[PDB]
Amino acid sequence: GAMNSSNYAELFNNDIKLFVDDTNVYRVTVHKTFEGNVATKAINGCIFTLNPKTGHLFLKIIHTSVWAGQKRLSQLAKWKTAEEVSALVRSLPKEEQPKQIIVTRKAMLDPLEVHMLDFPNIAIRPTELRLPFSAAMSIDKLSDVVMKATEPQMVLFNIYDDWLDRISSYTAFSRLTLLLRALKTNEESAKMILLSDPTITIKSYHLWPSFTDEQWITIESQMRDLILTEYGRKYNV
Amino acid sequence: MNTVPFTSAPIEVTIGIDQYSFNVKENQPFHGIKDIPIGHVHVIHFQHADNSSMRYGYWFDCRMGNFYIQYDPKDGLYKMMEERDGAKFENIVHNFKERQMMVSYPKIDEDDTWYNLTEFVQMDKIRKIVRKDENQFSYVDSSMTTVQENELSDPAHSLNYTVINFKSREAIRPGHEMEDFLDKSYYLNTVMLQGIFKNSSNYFGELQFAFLNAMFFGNYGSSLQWHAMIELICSSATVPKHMLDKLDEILYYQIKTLPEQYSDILLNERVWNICLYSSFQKNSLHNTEKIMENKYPELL
Ligand SMILES: CC[C@@H](CN)c1ccccc1
Repeated sequence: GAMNSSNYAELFNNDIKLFVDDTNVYRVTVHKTFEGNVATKAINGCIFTLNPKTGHLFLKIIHTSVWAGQKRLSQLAKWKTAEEVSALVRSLPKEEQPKQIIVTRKAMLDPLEVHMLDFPNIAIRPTELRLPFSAAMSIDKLSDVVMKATEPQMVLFNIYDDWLDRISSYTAFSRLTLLLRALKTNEESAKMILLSDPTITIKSYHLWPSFTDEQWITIESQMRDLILTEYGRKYNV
Repeated sequence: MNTVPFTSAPIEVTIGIDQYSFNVKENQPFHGIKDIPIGHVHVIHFQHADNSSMRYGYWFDCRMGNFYIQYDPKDGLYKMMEERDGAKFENIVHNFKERQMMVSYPKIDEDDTWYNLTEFVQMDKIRKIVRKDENQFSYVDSSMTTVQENELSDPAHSLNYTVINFKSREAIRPGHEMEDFLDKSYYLNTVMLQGIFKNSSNYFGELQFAFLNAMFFGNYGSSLQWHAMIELICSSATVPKHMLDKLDEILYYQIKTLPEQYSDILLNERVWNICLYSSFQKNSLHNTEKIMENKYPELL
């Protein structure tokens, strides 16, 4: 069934699972035409497919050419997502295939279930968690590879960098969702927090800065302050 | 005009024949039903006064044999049987016609309801859905489960309707996932019509039989089957014009006949709203839409 706060440690057990977020697959800019009508222009997108235990991120870049000449793109995007996740699973050795796939949006259930009929033993599940994976395009290195793609492309990342050398998966996921939630709530402020100190840099092979354990505690506090601040600004509290 | 004699009526029971019904009191001198129209299947069904649990009954065609009902005090039900001795059966049916101990099938001449509900229903196909080859008639009751229900338990007592499952490899061609799920024409026309049923008459016959078992016995798996077969057509963008027109007639008479008071339990809100208002065929079922909107505007 559905994933929520009651069964949260399930994410970090030894059953391979993947989150799939489709919120950045079909992306557009809306603009006025010369005649004063409105039109959309697609930009490159991405499927966010994440193993929450290991940090492995399968970023399938969705190039705007896939929409050419297609209708009902928001519907098609869910089916294209499901097609690409099914292809990913089929590409993996049997012992690496997930036992469960958790979709962040319930509209993905039927598309994905239909594409995964060949895998009756892979459970397709919704979640009641509101996860901030739409903010993945606020991670500079992810946004860059997506926008620079000239063709469909799969890129593999570890979204935890090397954190698992020092902290558990549960703690790594909590840090990741805190960072992404902050970036979703106020991207400018969040990125300022992450970079305000030039002596801490992002390794070439990393996505986030090389904070010490003590610096992470400070950073994490500043992100909670940011989220509380914006919550007050928003609701006037 | 054929007859189904009854040896007696030892327990109080409501007896149905097709869409008609009448009450028989315990040990009342009742000896059966005469003037049954030749040319149609028929269903004779029972609800005991002392336990409305288990409605049960028998589908039969009087062209295939001479049938009678006899109460079995051990198994506690009215059983259909076949008399092989034609002389003896005709002799017995005459005695009773003479003593006027039979009710008459009460068909108004104007009235095509039963034909309209059984147009495509054939006894030979009933006997493949309800497997008991030693009898020419078929027993159904409220509790019997379908083969598809058993997959999700005694197979001898199951309803072997054709399994329809929209999220199945049978329904979905590899590489046409979105197309086949959103437009079920290939599942309807190639898999089901050409492949399994062979023609639309057999498809409609199973649809009509499923409805009638839903209505007369409150058989839940039958109701599921009826709606699935409707939904498969309504969810197909390419359906022969003659099938859509016939489906509209079939459903019209089903909705017309359905007891107003049973609509809450025999009609699936999701399927009907989808079929009449969202589906490819939302504008192709004019008669059905009109009767539904005038009889059951709540459900919609
Ligand atoms: C003609 C078959 C006998 C029972 N074998 C019977 C007796 C009375 C009424 C109906 C049928």
